[PDB]
Amino acid sequence: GCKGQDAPCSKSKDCCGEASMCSKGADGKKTCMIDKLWG
Repeated sequence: GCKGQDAPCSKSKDCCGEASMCSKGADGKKTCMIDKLWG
């Protein structure tokens, strides 16, 4: 399927949404950064 927001992923394709993108986190780890208009 596809992860959500702040979810740990490896590829942007993993992040769900219209044009979501997988990026880093804060403690080195990685997380998603969807653009859900709602939440």
